[PDB]
Amino acid sequence: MRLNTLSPAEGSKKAGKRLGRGIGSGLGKTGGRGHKGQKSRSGGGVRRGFEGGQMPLYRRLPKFGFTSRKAAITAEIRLSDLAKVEGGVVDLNTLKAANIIGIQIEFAKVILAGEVTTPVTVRGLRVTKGARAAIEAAGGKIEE
Amino acid sequence: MELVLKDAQSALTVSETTFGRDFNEALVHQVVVAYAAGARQGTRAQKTRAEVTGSGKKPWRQKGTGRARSGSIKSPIWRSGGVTFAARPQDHSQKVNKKMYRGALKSILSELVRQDRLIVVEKFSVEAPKTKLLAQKLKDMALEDVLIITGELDENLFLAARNLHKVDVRDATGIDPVSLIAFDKVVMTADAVKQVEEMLA
Amino acid sequence: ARVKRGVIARARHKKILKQAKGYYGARSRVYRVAFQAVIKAGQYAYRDRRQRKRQFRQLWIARINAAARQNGISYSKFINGLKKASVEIDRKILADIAVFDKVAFTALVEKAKAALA
Amino acid sequence: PKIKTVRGAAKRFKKTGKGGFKHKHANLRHILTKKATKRKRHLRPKAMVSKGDLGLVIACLPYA
RNA sequence: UAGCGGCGAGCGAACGGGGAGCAGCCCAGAGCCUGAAUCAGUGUGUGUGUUAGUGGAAGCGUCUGGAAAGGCGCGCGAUACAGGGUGACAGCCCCGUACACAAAAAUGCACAUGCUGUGAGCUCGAUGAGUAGGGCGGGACACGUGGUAUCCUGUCUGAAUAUGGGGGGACCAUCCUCCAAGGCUAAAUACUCCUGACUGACCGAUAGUGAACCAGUACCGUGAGGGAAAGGCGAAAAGAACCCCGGCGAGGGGAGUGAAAAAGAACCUGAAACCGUGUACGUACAAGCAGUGGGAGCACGCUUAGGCGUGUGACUGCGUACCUUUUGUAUAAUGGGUCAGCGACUUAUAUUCUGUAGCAAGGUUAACCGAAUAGGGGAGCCGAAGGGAAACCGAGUCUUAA
RNA sequence: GCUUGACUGCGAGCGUGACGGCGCGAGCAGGUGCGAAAGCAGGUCAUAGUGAUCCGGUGGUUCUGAAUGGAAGGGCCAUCG
Ligand SMILES: [Mg+2]
Ligand SMILES: [Mg+2]
Ligand SMILES: [Mg+2]
Ligand SMILES: [Mg+2]
Ligand SMILES: [Mg+2]
Ligand SMILES: [Mg+2]
Ligand SMILES: [Mg+2]
Ligand SMILES: [Mg+2]
Ligand SMILES: [Mg+2]
Ligand SMILES: [Mg+2]
Ligand SMILES: [Mg+2]
Ligand SMILES: [Mg+2]
Ligand SMILES: [Mg+2]
Ligand SMILES: [Mg+2]
Ligand SMILES: [Mg+2]
Ligand SMILES: [Mg+2]
Ligand SMILES: [Mg+2]
Ligand SMILES: [Mg+2]
Ligand SMILES: [Mg+2]
Ligand SMILES: [Mg+2]
Ligand SMILES: [Mg+2]
Ligand SMILES: [Mg+2]
Ligand SMILES: [Mg+2]
Ligand SMILES: [Mg+2]
Ligand SMILES: [Mg+2]
Ligand SMILES: [Mg+2]
Ligand SMILES: [Mg+2]
Ligand SMILES: [Mg+2]
Ligand SMILES: [Mg+2]
Ligand SMILES: [Mg+2]
Ligand SMILES: [Mg+2]
Ligand SMILES: [Mg+2]
Repeated sequence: MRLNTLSPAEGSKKAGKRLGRGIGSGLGKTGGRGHKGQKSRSGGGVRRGFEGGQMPLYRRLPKFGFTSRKAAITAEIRLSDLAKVEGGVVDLNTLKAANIIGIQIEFAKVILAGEVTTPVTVRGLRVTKGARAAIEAAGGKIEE
Repeated sequence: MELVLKDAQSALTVSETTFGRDFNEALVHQVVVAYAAGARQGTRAQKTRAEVTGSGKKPWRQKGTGRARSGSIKSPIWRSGGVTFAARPQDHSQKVNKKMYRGALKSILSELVRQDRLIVVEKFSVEAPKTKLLAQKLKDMALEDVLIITGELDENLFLAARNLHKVDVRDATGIDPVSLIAFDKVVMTADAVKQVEEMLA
Repeated sequence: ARVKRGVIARARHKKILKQAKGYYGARSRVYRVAFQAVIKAGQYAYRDRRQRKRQFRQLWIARINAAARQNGISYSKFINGLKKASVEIDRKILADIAVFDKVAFTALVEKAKAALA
Repeated sequence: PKIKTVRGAAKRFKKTGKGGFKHKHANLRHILTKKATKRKRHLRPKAMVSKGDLGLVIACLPYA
């Protein structure tokens, strides 16, 4: 193991393309840009979504819906996250302390995702009917 | 696993995951390369056609003169013109995952004990900060090119090694991947190896 | 990391100019003209490695035709006679025999005339 | 600098589960009196972006 | 992201979180106590800088060579093997370097102290009006007048005044929160004409500053302004005494110096185009991209009877340059007089995919801290759940009375 | 003659388009007309009679509502320029 004996992994350091360096390179004299036109020019090319003048897709379709400001303060909690909490009893504060939900989360819902093994006391959280059964099946307790 | 000391002739137990794992050359190579990149200063620059001192005046009119059309005396085609893609001061430092860095040290340390390039002693010190003493001590151990790693950095040992070219001392926390590879032998005190294990989990 | 091109550029210009030794005028002196002359010379050489095989066979056939008519038979009937006699001597050898050994060539004509008759 | 989303596209395409995009149908803003109820009914539900147009949408919504 | 936006191109927050840094005060007024905190000015002393400096270790022999610092041998110093120079590459020749010291005088910063000015503390009062707000016209807020809060004001108006007023994004009620129309305030931040030290996977004379050189010069322009070219003898000038040709020239030949003068100042190396002298061969009856295949003869090197190599090339088959652009070019379409040097897919940040490496239902930190590539820092970001415009529900959900 | 199927929600499966789209459609649910009944009817023998998006209007709406209750505005459904 010397400084002049270390070698990178096979196929991890592919060489980059070098355009316009002769015929043998396969990329000479045009750099793979074709012959003429807008796309062959330096800085050439059309912007995103441009379709040649036809009404682009994101303009011929209607806008729909609105953004809910309550969805930004609502999170979902998996069953597998109930064991990461400290103390057993879970609420908004204990989930935030465990870095499970964001600091600005005001509403939290436990869903049937993952699996819970220890008795957990859920307090002040909405629980799906599937997760409610799984929590009670592990000796847990749900209180509003 | 046991690391036999050179003088006390007693074994020293160490974690097998730290000193007895396989050598991941691809992993070590990336960390060694990234360490060299971190040493780069990257202080350089050239002048584009915008920074070259000169006038924006058109050297001659567009048509009629019979010469190739020109627009600026600073053009990169011209002598004394700018550089087409003039360099800027850049930062060559790469990111190394914490686990990839620590994973490379374990692969290097485990490789050293496999090459018998790692020597473990109970203690290593000199009385006065005199390079003559340290040079004599290493000759007794048949060592010329060696990296010495101690638990606490002693000033006398540090001063005595400053002028020795093929020798350098290092704290237990100051080890780096390229130093462990660059030197022929690596001498670690029993205190240093203990501190290295805590560093590498 | 600036790279000056002087050393390697002169090396490859000399490599071309060395292959152009003996060409007339600028074709052996200046690189732009010598390079075209060397490429054209390579094209001709590739083409003529195929033409050489045609020109020599054409020469052998002509010599065989001459020597055969000295014995009273044309090249056409002579070749057809040899195939009917199961002789598989090629034209490079027949033309060689026709020049350096007349009596052996006459013996071949007798063999060819027998297979025809 | 970060890529900027085409905000007009963000108000018209929603990313679905398997990476596709849903969108509202056209032809349902005005002039419905002359349109057959069957035609208008089939335009109410959201539709998926066709395979030929996914390249345009993905380019416009890099963070979707 | 939320938003703004011919809802186009584009523009683009805040709340909140993590860090660096952290400092609070005065007037709109009397009184009591009083000159008490504090700051400034101005001295003094102490400390630490800065402006000259001082000391600073340790090697010889032999070989090659013009020259030793190189080779070989045997020593020595090192808190000094940074660096530079010295007749080739020096730890020990020199200058330095590590380290240890040094100021008559001026001066920075601290401290302490004196002087001068400055006023602390307490009680009781007071609480910024053509102002807030409004109409009209503009502007600023990410926010283009929109349902448009908030801020500024050119114009016209115009309150309440703590039993009061402002804000919480039209607006109202409730609640919460703050007190405008008077000021001051260090640090964390931005920058480098300039000074010193140090560093470079920066340049090395067409590069790097325009300028390595007496360069913003020569030169150009009425002027503003524009703006070059141009580095290298040798270790040391030891820069060629003297002689000869020549015009008491230029230039040259000797001599001499030197390791070298084919290093002679038009001076290291000395390429190519281009121009010559000499030799070998060809060439004055022969038609064209000038080569290529075949090939005699001649010259020469051989070996040697090897019958090979090299140069030339009578004669002969075939054969209309290159690039670009084109359906298509010998084209009489474009471009190139030639040579030498330079001259064009980069960089940064995002994003996606592939490869590869680490870890894996987890992965990873950012700023920042840190004798700092370590370690700390998990603020965050992505992923493990989706459906719906949304409330919401959730391995389902939406659609619908179903 | 009698009538309002020129129905509401859907829709197996196809046709035709680069796409935006356009077209055909048995059957299912709800409710209805004609017929004694089997049945037929989601406009007209078929193929032309048309205009994306934005912006805005009108009606509805067990959606949203920037401290909270409302509202404004927005969304969704129907429809207009
Ligand atoms: Mg093209
Ligand atoms: Mg072109
Ligand atoms: Mg074209
Ligand atoms: Mg967090
Ligand atoms: Mg330049
Ligand atoms: Mg780190
Ligand atoms: Mg053939
Ligand atoms: Mg509508
Ligand atoms: Mg001295
Ligand atoms: Mg000394
Ligand atoms: Mg409000
Ligand atoms: Mg409070
Ligand atoms: Mg220059
Ligand atoms: Mg040069
Ligand atoms: Mg200039
Ligand atoms: Mg210049
Ligand atoms: Mg003279
Ligand atoms: Mg010279
Ligand atoms: Mg003749
Ligand atoms: Mg011909
Ligand atoms: Mg043309
Ligand atoms: Mg073509
Ligand atoms: Mg044409
Ligand atoms: Mg042709
Ligand atoms: Mg031409
Ligand atoms: Mg011509
Ligand atoms: Mg022309
Ligand atoms: Mg021309
Ligand atoms: Mg029915
Ligand atoms: Mg009936
Ligand atoms: Mg009809
Ligand atoms: Mg509200």
